[PDB]
Amino acid sequence: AKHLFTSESVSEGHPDKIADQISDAVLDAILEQDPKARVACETYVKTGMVLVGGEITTSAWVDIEEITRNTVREIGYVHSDMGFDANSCAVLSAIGKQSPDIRADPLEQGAGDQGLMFGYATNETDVLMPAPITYAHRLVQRQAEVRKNGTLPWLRPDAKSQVTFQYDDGKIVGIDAVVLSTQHSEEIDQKSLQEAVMEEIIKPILPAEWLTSATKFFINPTGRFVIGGPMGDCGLTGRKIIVDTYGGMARHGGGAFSGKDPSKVDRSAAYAARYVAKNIVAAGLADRCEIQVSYAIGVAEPTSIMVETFGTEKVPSEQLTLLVREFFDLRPYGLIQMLDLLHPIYKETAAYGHFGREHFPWEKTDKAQLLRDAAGLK
Amino acid sequence: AKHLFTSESVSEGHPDKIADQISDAVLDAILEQDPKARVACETYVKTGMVLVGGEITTSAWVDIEEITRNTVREIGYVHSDMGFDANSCAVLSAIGKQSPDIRADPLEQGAGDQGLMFGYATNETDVLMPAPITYAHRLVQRQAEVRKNGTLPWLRPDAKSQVTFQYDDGKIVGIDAVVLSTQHSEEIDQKSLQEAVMEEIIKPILPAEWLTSATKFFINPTGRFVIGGPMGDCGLTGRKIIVDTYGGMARHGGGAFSGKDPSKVDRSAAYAARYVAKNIVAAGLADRCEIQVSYAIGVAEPTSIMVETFGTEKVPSEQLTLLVREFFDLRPYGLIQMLDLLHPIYKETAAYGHFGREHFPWEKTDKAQLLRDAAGLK
Amino acid sequence: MIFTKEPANVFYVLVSAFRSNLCDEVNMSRHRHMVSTLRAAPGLYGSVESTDLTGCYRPTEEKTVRVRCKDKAQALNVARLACNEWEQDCVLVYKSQTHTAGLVYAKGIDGYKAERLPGSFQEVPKGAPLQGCFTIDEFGRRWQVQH
Amino acid sequence: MIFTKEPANVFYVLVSAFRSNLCDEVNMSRHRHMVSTLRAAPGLYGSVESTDLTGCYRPTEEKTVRVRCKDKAQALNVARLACNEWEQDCVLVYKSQTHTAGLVYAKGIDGYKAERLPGSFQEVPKGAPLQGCFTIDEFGRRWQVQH
Ligand SMILES: [Cl-]
Ligand SMILES: [Cl-]
Repeated sequence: AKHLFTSESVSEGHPDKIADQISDAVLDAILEQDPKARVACETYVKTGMVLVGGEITTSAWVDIEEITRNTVREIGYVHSDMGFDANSCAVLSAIGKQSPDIRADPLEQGAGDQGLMFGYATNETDVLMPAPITYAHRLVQRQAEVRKNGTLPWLRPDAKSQVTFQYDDGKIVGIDAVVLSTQHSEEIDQKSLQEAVMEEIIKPILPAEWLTSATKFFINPTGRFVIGGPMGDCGLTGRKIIVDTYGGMARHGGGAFSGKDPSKVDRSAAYAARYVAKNIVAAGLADRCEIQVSYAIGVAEPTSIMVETFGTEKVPSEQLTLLVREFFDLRPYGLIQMLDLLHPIYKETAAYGHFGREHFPWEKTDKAQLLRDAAGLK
Repeated sequence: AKHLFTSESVSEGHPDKIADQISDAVLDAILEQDPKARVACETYVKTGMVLVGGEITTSAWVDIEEITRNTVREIGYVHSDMGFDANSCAVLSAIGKQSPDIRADPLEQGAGDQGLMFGYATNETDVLMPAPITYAHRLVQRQAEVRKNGTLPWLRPDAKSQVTFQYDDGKIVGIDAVVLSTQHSEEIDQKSLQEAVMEEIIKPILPAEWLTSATKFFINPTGRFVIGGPMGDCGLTGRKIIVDTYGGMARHGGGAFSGKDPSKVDRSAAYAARYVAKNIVAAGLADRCEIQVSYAIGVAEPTSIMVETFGTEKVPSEQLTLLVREFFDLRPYGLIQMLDLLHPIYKETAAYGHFGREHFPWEKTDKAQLLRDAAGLK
Repeated sequence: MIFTKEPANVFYVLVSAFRSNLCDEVNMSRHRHMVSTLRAAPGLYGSVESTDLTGCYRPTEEKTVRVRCKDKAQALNVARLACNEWEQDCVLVYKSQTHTAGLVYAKGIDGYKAERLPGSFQEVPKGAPLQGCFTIDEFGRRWQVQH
Repeated sequence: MIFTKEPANVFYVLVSAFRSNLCDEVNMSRHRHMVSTLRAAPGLYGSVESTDLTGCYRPTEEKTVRVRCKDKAQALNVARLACNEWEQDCVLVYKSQTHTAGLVYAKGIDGYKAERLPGSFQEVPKGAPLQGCFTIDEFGRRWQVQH
């Protein structure tokens, strides 16, 4: 039952990821002063301008231009030869700030907006994530690590990766194609770039046993990649949602994460759905689990909760849905309380995926033991 | 095996759909003059401004402001009381136009950019689409139809819908929750709005046998909805990709459709993947079929082709992958040739889903008979 | 399968004016007459959409008319016409999109029995065996109430 | 399962200095001595990561050391040390993330045989029966080469 599956990822220098980081950098700055703020930030990045817009309900004061320039400068855009300069780019702010207002049960607050959220978890990997998306993130993350520490000074922030895994009876048996498009300077020649990228990025990351002679490598297939970033293509917040969550391995609700405060179910419930999906798999209840949570605006309780185990469940499916409702409080404020999301920790989550990194509140498997005991699996 | 599944849709007045229609209105205007143009248009919509940006490689002359104002005016934003006025809104253009250039095989052109594309088709519905997304689109489409023809003059363009279907052994047995948030004028009272919306929108659309006494209706659960559209929330192109394709029923590659010319595989290959997925199901080869096509920038042949039938295939899976490669030319220019995508028909596809409407080139089941004969199913 | 193309919340009546004990020459006259009557009062009976369907039973055959009824009351008038004027035993009535079918026994001047058949009126896949009663449409597709 | 947390492209050697024909008092001395030797030359043998693993066979037991080797050459030196100095029959060597395990027979001064075991070195689910040879780690999780 061999079949090829492909997943891709982009580096922090990609225009669609610059907007995500800028939006979350604004969110983190606000959460430091007013944790209970309401933030919905949308960022548009063009060849020489950054447009930051959205609606904010807070009592905090932030300098949008300073935050934006620092975020871009940390990425590594410092002069116009790269195609974008942090110190000499227009930063327009369309943010509409309001004033917070001032006795019922806080956990009974209805959802601020309707939407669909999907959570996924599989025992395929150690971090309970799909394998193809994890290694796609490793390549671009390795590219940024190598560029910044000075191993390859001629690299530039923009980079994209794409790995095609060859499954067989549900198990990975090799890698069929690796694509690594990276932005460089005009100093380096094309032939030497491919040798350096292959030896210094692809080799240290991917397991050697998967890379056989049949594996095809496409390192900058077109040619020179000198001018990139915002000049090469426009960037908008939430255009890279699939590469953030799971790649193509799991269904997605369609709600962007970056630039949204935890009070919006479009972000917190997706984290919560991943939280309950990871715990179910970590508890041994199922090899793969997919959770769908749906909210109606102005209504506290979710309109629907769906658990799907793809016929890999150790307990009857209707029993799992009872366990999810019993243990996890899925009301919009209950998600914040059970995950402690009111902290400025969202700058780091907008770079190489919101899931799979264990230092996040929603990546903790603490209720796994409780679920296993409740299901009576000993 | 009962389980609730939810899908949602938004009307053409939604801020995220205004940007999609504006982007495709620009695309259709360019395709009328230069069919072989290269268009990548991104639109940002704020409270009182519309920012149209992107890179265009054409010899055509278009008036962006005239196109944008006409598109918004047709939606129904005519004065500031609705929250947005087409005649008095700022229309900034950041479009970077270039000049087309001037002998090899046209079908051997490599993909202009890498990406993942997913196509889905199921025999659940007549149009070979998931049921929940089709009826979600019907409600918002009915809302616009009722508003425009004058049946309910107090309606306003912005509207959102969300239907929760109750499956049982893979078959729909009813509807568990219906949510219909609509923008109205201050003239109508809240109680009379719910009676009119329920009788004039929900009743004519949804089958009467599914709506039992256990069905819960949430019609404007919060309260009055007078000022909406762009003022209520920001809108960006490609933020509603999931509601466009299939809702949550199928996986998505993450590439936006609106504002992209057919030459970009982020749009054409998704149409092509749906085309081959629909034909396989229409041929009786499988009840459900999912197709993944992956391209590497600068490479013609797809890096990977995956067919998934979820164990509902009438022929061995490895035989299906051979049939897909045999019949359908999946090279980036082969998609255009086998679908005739070089026409200004993309204004209509950015409103209520790119799939499921039979008047589209990729919704034709013409190779279904050929596939059935090739598989030897008589 | 959910036939979403069909307009929702309307009723389809499959009705014939045939008998197993009469000359087929007479049956055709009856069928033409019934079609005329249905077309003569579209406010009462609804719109005749097709007249080129064949029925079956168990294998005999008969011409069948599909009438689209806008409401349950119209469907009853069509059923009553068949049962009272054309001596029919029942008519098949199914919903619009779900195709939830049932037999209606509108026999008599007043009152009626409706028996819901278990399942939905669906196309029988080509090559699958036909069992008992089925219907062939104007396109030669075969339809049966499937549980 | 793919253990993506572990650094890729490194080798793990499970090695013991025990025997089934000796006093456990002596075996413990040998085990402490071997651990000292491995730690004494980290350039040659790699880094000792754990010393609190138990082995098994078929049920006897023994203390086992896991050595992380940066390359295949280091792994051979660890294997040679066990086979030549501590009279071991073989050591278990598995890859970093895929945990593709194999038995290495580095017996002799020069040359070596490596036999790839069919499958991967994986955790045995709690409650599942253990069969033949397995390993318990410092956390009491049970590990076996599963086909
Ligand atoms: Cl009925
Ligand atoms: Cl080995």
